Amino acid sequence: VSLGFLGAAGSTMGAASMTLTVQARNLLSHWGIKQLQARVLAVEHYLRDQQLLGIWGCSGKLICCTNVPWNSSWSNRNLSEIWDNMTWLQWDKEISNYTQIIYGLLEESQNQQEKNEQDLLALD
Amino acid sequence: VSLGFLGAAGSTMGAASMTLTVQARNLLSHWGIKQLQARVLAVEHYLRDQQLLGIWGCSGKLICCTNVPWNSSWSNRNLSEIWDNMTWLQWDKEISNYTQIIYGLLEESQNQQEKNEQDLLALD
Amino acid sequence: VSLGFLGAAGSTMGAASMTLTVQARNLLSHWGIKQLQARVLAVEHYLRDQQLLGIWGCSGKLICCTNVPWNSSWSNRNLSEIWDNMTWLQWDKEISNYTQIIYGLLEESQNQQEKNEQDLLALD
Amino acid sequence: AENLWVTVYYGVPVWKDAETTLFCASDAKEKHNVWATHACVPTDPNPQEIHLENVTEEFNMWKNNMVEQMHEDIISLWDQSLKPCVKLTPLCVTLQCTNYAPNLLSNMRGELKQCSFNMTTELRDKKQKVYSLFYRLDVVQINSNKEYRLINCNTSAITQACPKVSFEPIPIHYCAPAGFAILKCKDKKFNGTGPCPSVSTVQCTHGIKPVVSTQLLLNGSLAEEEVIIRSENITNNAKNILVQLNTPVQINCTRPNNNTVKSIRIGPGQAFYYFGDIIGDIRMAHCNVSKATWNETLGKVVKQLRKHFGNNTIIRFAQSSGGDLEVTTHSFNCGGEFFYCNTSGLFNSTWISNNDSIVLPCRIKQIINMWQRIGQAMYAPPIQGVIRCVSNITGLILTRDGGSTNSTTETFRPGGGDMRDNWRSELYKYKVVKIEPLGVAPTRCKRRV
Amino acid sequence: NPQEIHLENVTEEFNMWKNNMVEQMHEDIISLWDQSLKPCVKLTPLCV
Amino acid sequence: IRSENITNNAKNILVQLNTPVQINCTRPNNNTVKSIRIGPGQAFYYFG
Ligand SMILES: *[C@@H]1O[C@H](CO)[C@@H](O[C@@H]2O[C@H](CO)[C@@H](O[C@@H]3O[C@H](CO[C@H]4O[C@H](CO)[C@@H](O)[C@H](O)[C@@H]4O)[C@@H](O)[C@H](O)[C@@H]3O)[C@H](O)[C@H]2NC(C)=O)[C@H](O)[C@H]1NC(C)=O
Ligand SMILES: *[C@@H]1O[C@H](CO)[C@@H](O[C@@H]2O[C@H](CO)[C@@H](O[C@@H]3O[C@H](CO)[C@@H](O)[C@H](O)[C@@H]3O)[C@H](O)[C@H]2NC(C)=O)[C@H](O)[C@H]1NC(C)=O
Ligand SMILES: *[C@@H]1O[C@H](CO)[C@@H](O[C@@H]2O[C@H](CO)[C@@H](O)[C@H](O)[C@H]2NC(C)=O)[C@H](O)[C@H]1NC(C)=O
Ligand SMILES: *[C@@H]1O[C@H](CO)[C@@H](O[C@@H]2O[C@H](CO)[C@@H](O)[C@H](O)[C@H]2NC(C)=O)[C@H](O)[C@H]1NC(C)=O
Ligand SMILES: *[C@@H]1O[C@H](CO)[C@@H](O[C@@H]2O[C@H](CO)[C@@H](O)[C@H](O)[C@H]2NC(C)=O)[C@H](O)[C@H]1NC(C)=O
Ligand SMILES: *[C@@H]1O[C@H](CO)[C@@H](O[C@@H]2O[C@H](CO)[C@@H](O)[C@H](O)[C@H]2NC(C)=O)[C@H](O)[C@H]1NC(C)=O
Ligand SMILES: *[C@@H]1O[C@H](CO)[C@@H](O[C@@H]2O[C@H](CO)[C@@H](O)[C@H](O)[C@H]2NC(C)=O)[C@H](O)[C@H]1NC(C)=O
Ligand SMILES: *[C@@H]1O[C@H](CO)[C@@H](O[C@@H]2O[C@H](CO)[C@@H](O)[C@H](O)[C@H]2NC(C)=O)[C@H](O)[C@H]1NC(C)=O
Ligand SMILES: *[C@@H]1O[C@H](CO)[C@@H](O[C@@H]2O[C@H](CO)[C@@H](O)[C@H](O)[C@H]2NC(C)=O)[C@H](O)[C@H]1NC(C)=O
Ligand SMILES: *[C@@H]1O[C@H](CO)[C@@H](O[C@@H]2O[C@H](CO)[C@@H](O)[C@H](O)[C@H]2NC(C)=O)[C@H](O)[C@H]1NC(C)=O
Ligand SMILES: *[C@@H]1O[C@H](CO)[C@@H](O)[C@H](O)[C@H]1NC(C)=O
Ligand SMILES: *[C@@H]1O[C@H](CO)[C@@H](O)[C@H](O)[C@H]1NC(C)=O
Ligand SMILES: *[C@@H]1O[C@H](CO)[C@@H](O)[C@H](O)[C@H]1NC(C)=O
Ligand SMILES: *[C@@H]1O[C@H](CO)[C@@H](O)[C@H](O)[C@H]1NC(C)=O
Ligand SMILES: *[C@@H]1O[C@H](CO)[C@@H](O)[C@H](O)[C@H]1NC(C)=O
Ligand SMILES: *[C@@H]1O[C@H](CO)[C@@H](O)[C@H](O)[C@H]1NC(C)=O
Ligand SMILES: *[C@@H]1O[C@H](CO)[C@@H](O)[C@H](O)[C@H]1NC(C)=O
Ligand SMILES: *[C@@H]1O[C@H](CO)[C@@H](O)[C@H](O)[C@H]1NC(C)=O
Ligand SMILES: *[C@@H]1O[C@H](CO)[C@@H](O)[C@H](O)[C@H]1NC(C)=O
Ligand SMILES: *[C@@H]1O[C@H](CO)[C@@H](O)[C@H](O)[C@H]1NC(C)=O
Ligand SMILES: *[C@@H]1O[C@H](CO)[C@@H](O)[C@H](O)[C@H]1NC(C)=O
Ligand SMILES: *[C@@H]1O[C@H](CO)[C@@H](O)[C@H](O)[C@H]1NC(C)=O
Ligand SMILES: *[C@@H]1O[C@H](CO)[C@@H](O)[C@H](O)[C@H]1NC(C)=O
Ligand SMILES: *[C@@H]1O[C@H](CO)[C@@H](O)[C@H](O)[C@H]1NC(C)=O
Ligand SMILES: *[C@@H]1O[C@H](CO)[C@@H](O)[C@H](O)[C@H]1NC(C)=O
Ligand SMILES: *[C@@H]1O[C@H](CO)[C@@H](O)[C@H](O)[C@H]1NC(C)=O
Repeated sequence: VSLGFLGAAGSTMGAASMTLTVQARNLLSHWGIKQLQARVLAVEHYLRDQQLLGIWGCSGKLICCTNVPWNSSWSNRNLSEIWDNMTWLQWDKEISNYTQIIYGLLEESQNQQEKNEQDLLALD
Repeated sequence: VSLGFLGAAGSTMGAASMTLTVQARNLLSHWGIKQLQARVLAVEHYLRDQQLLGIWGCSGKLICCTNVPWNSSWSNRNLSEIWDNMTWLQWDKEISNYTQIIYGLLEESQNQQEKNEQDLLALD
Repeated sequence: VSLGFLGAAGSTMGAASMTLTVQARNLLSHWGIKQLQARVLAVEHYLRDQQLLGIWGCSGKLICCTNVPWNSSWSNRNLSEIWDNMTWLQWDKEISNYTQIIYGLLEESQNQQEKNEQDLLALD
Repeated sequence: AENLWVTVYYGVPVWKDAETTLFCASDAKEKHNVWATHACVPTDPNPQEIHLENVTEEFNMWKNNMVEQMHEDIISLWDQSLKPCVKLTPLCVTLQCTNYAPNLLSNMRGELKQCSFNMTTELRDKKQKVYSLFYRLDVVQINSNKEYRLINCNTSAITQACPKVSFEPIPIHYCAPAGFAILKCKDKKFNGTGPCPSVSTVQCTHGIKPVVSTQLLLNGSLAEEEVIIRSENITNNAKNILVQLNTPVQINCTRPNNNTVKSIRIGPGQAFYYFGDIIGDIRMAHCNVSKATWNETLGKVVKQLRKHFGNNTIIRFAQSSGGDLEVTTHSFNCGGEFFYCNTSGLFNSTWISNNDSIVLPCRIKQIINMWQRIGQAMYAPPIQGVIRCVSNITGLILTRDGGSTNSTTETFRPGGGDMRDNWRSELYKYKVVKIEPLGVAPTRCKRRV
Repeated sequence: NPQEIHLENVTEEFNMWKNNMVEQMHEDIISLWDQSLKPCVKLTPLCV
Repeated sequence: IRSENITNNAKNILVQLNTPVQINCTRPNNNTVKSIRIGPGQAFYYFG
């Protein structure tokens, strides 16, 4: 039985990644003007990262797979003591400089490589 | 020659499923404030089910294929006397309880299975 | 080093097609009512062609591949003297009649063919 | 495989602090007009209260944002529901008055002040003579018989409430927009600031009754097992103390007269309901609080204040000091009329570290000057019959007074009077967060080429 | 050019006297009449 | 020198300069001010 909205935010990173559909459904659902400045503000924060997934190749998935190698100067740690001994609210603080480099490296070296590979592979 | 918008709503279910692109194009296209409460209302009914197709795996298709089996306690009928002797406005009344069970079963048992299969298949 | 927004609009068509991610990121990002008639106008011009790519089969790509043949009564020219001796602002003037025929032929003869091929191929 | 590749996740729970705008949403179900709540997106039957686990967050009142736009969404809504009403510039006329009867009771001697003046009729060049009366806190003489003028005709323009609307408070829920959440502390004894080791996420707060009161919170929400003392930096004599009670104490304010009403036309098209004569015999308007219960409630509070001022000290209460009327007294509205009590027979009776009824005389104004502003005043039309309302007190506002040395017991006395403290005794357990549902992490995965 | 598309084999129960297009036609006249008369000349001193 | 269709006497000429020229407008009096209450609640600052 699933817990609910923001339900596993104290759990470890290995267990909270299973129930990711709950935080995705409930993200979009003279004083009516304050109601109207909320329904426009809700739809424009959602279109921003929906744009930002569409350029990374992750068009409609939730666990999507990419191809850049991990530099290991961003986080020294192993595989095992990340997915079992940390929470998501604590991992997002340690990597937190190190993220305007990833968002640049994630799209430039991949969708400007893959689409210029298939246009040079499907010639035949 | 195609009929037009809502054109085949009296036709049978076998023939109205061919011209589905017509009902998809024309779905988005001090008294200007009633114009402005209409252009916001039009874009937020469209983003709702565009969200709802994106979580079912049907990211940008119109006839998408899924994997849940039909329980046959939802409709006893046997495939042909559905596609030839009913209309869409009548099929959507008979199945009409039976639909908060499908919308729950369609995403939980599939995208929370497929994405946890490929992350355990592409390890190698 | 990339130039910037609208950066290669004087360059030839062969070189400006490489840096297409720059013109895609910066497309969405009592006198507040003129601010509010701009944030609604910005999001509804973006949802229109994002709808229009979703029906052509090009759901989230930037260089997507299609299947209609080029009639060669739309543009007589070769391959070589298009990608090297013209700019994008000049190609879009020469083809400019010839475009309500392409936008009709691009979706009707393909997604109403491919989806009625796979539903007749995945029966087995 | 031995080296790692990145993986993009969506919908992963993190929140970091922000602030937004909010919208109201409250309905249950003839109810023609209150201060505006017409539809305002009517609520849902079952609220969702999801309980978190292993999560602690630092909380803080006195720095919230939900207070500073609660208070903006009352005074900006009060003026809106009073703009299209009847305005009255021709009331500020010099007018002659006399006292009443022998009236040898000596409580109501020299209180009611029957007056007479000129007032313009429908047609522009004729005059109408009228008789009315006004309570003693509405007329001020110009230094035998003398003249009088209305108390606000040198500061603000008078306007009349519309006689259809009603000021009785209804519940209001605040709801955050889609893509945000509102946290909620869920312990029992919560001293305002600190870590709350068991939080819960909702989207719409519980029912808030936006009453207006001074020195005694009315119709509020209760507390749990023992009473709570809340403030900012005690040992500072200029900051209030927001006491919240445990068991409620009833109250029975009323008015015994009969008060016929009449209506002429000022004109051409606006009516004017003035205050006719009093049938019967006059008394004061008073309030009762049961003496056996009120003794127990002060006994429970003074056991709690020993934890913040030393165990050996002998706590003494007192009266209010001075100032204008809405600070030194207890004020509220009952059905459409604005009382002003005294509360001196309550905060008496010092303490030592070791069936009845208390009456409270309450005089009445008709011209209010609410929310401490200047430049906007308000008339209030009188009501026929008697007035009866029962309420119950949940919450006091105490103000410590000064001294230099700790030489035998700091005293306490009521007051405060600032309006923002009324909305901090129910928004003390909510803060607004923003979901940032992206995130990256490495694992042993690779995209098929 | 207005688009008037004709349906086939389709019957729908219709009803006037319970429509919604009447009750906001009538609200969009009297709320527009007062708007186009608010900034005009007013005259209190005629009633003499 | 900028305009529309010079040799037309009804259209202006919008000259823009190169180096600026300072200017020192001032007023030497003292001009006390007073305030009464035209009333009831509206003040009026006239020129003393
Ligand atoms: C604290 O909460 C109490 C309830 O929890 C509040 O008590 C309520 O007080 C009102 C005020 O009188 C009572 O209302 C009733 O009013 C009718 C007639 O009054 C008006 O009725 C209609 C509707 O506006 C209008 O057409 C009329 O002309 C009148 O203007 C009387 O017939 C009733 O006897 C009664 O007075 C509520 O009934 C009463 N609640 C309860 C449960 O008794 C109290 O006011 C709150 N305290 C504060 C300070 O707000
Ligand atoms: C209401 O309106 C009536 C309109 O008549 C006012 O009555 C007028 O009041 C003035 C002020 O006292 C009277 O003037 C007086 O004239 C005598 C003449 O000898 C002079 O000795 C006094 O010093 C004063 O100047 C005026 O006569 C009187 N009008 C009439 C017809 O008697 C009245 O004052 C207004 N106000 C009230 C509160 O009634
Ligand atoms: C407007 O009129 C009121 C009438 O009460 C003035 O208030 C009085 O001002 C005098 C000034 O000497 C004081 O002695 C009185 O104590 C005041 N009355 C009360 C009840 O306190 C008020 O000052 C006037 N407004 C202005 C701006 O002067
Ligand atoms: C304070 O007043 C409220 C409402 O005016 C009272 O609320 C209800 O009172 C009845 C009478 O005993 C109870 O049966 C209900 O259970 C009360 N409501 C709720 C939600 O509990 C309340 O009794 C009064 N006294 C207090 C709080 O001590
Ligand atoms: C207060 O005044 C009202 C208003 O008159 C009284 O109510 C009724 O008044 C009419 C005439 O005005 C009489 O014919 C009725 O007999 C009155 N009703 C009753 C029940 O007596 C009312 O009586 C007065 N006294 C109160 C409320 O104590
Ligand atoms: C305040 O008023 C209420 C009702 O108006 C009183 O409650 C009633 O008191 C009588 C006393 O004779 C009891 O018999 C009733 O059982 C009480 N309840 C009700 C619902 O009628 C209350 O006592 C008053 N308080 C004081 C201090 O007099
Ligand atoms: C509240 O009621 C008292 C009762 O008379 C008012 O009068 C004061 O009473 C005390 C004790 O009897 C005296 O020591 C004071 O001298 C009285 N006068 C004043 C001005 O304090 C008291 O004034 C009332 N409270 C208010 C705010 O008017
Ligand atoms: C406030 O408290 C004082 C002290 O308890 C009260 O003064 C006493 O009042 C009783 C009333 O019967 C007298 O018997 C005593 O002689 C009084 N003592 C003194 C020293 O004055 C005072 O009355 C209280 N005030 C109110 C408004 O109740
Ligand atoms: C015209 O006025 C402006 C502002 O009033 C002057 O601007 C600054 O003047 C100081 C004084 O020499 C210079 O150091 C600054 O460099 C000037 N600002 C800029 C942005 O250049 C200006 O000098 C005046 N004279 C002109 C333009 O000739
Ligand atoms: C202009 O008038 C002002 C206003 O009076 C003068 O300023 C001060 O005025 C007060 C009394 O009004 C004097 O006590 C001060 O000595 C005045 N200040 C000074 C510096 O003299 C002011 O002097 C007048 N003359 C000017 C500005 O030239
Ligand atoms: C909360 O923490 C305890 C121990 O710290 C752990 O056993 C428990 O699993 C955690 N809760 C959840 C929901 O994982
Ligand atoms: C890792 O990042 C650093 C910058 O902090 C860079 O100098 C280094 O070259 C990177 N390593 C690789 C293999 O790209
Ligand atoms: C993670 O690092 C710790 C270091 O103490 C080690 O015990 C463990 O073997 C490491 N995990 C892997 C998979 O290397
Ligand atoms: C990391 O980020 C913080 C704030 O985002 C910044 O102050 C700090 O300088 C950054 N670290 C480095 C090494 O630049
Ligand atoms: C309408 O119904 C008739 C018979 O009921 C059928 O022959 C015809 O095909 C239907 N119309 C369409 C457009 O299918
Ligand atoms: C079909 O649905 C019913 C519920 O109506 C359920 O009890 C039954 O187990 C379902 N069958 C299968 C095979 O899941
Ligand atoms: C479906 O059932 C109907 C009932 O008449 C039958 O006619 C039809 O043959 C059946 N078809 C199939 C393929 O089972
Ligand atoms: C089917 O739906 C209707 C309304 O949606 C509901 O009243 C009815 O109870 C449902 N059927 C069953 C068997 O629950
Ligand atoms: C601009 O034009 C010149 C010659 O016409 C050409 O050499 C140059 O490459 C062009 N600029 C860019 C950015 O391509
Ligand atoms: C090319 O387009 C013309 C219309 O301009 C059409 O007549 C012709 O048949 C087309 N050619 C093919 C092969 O479809
Ligand atoms: C393009 O056309 C020109 C015509 O002069 C010719 O030189 C060239 O060979 C053509 N390119 C191709 C690929 O046929
Ligand atoms: C091409 O388009 C222009 C304007 O879009 C139009 O005037 C012209 O008639 C078109 N050409 C033809 C051959 O129809
Ligand atoms: C009031 O404020 C400060 C900090 O704002 C607090 O620490 C202290 O208790 C008070 N100040 C003094 C001088 O006591
Ligand atoms: C009030 O209660 C206290 C203790 O409950 C008692 O000592 C006292 O006699 C009571 N009465 C008064 C008037 O303080
Ligand atoms: C005062 O009382 C508290 C609890 O009632 C107690 O812990 C404290 O020690 C007492 N003070 C002294 C000085 O004993
Ligand atoms: C002003 O206007 C015309 C065109 O608008 C311009 O060509 C000409 O210089 C002027 N007209 C005349 C008569 O000189």
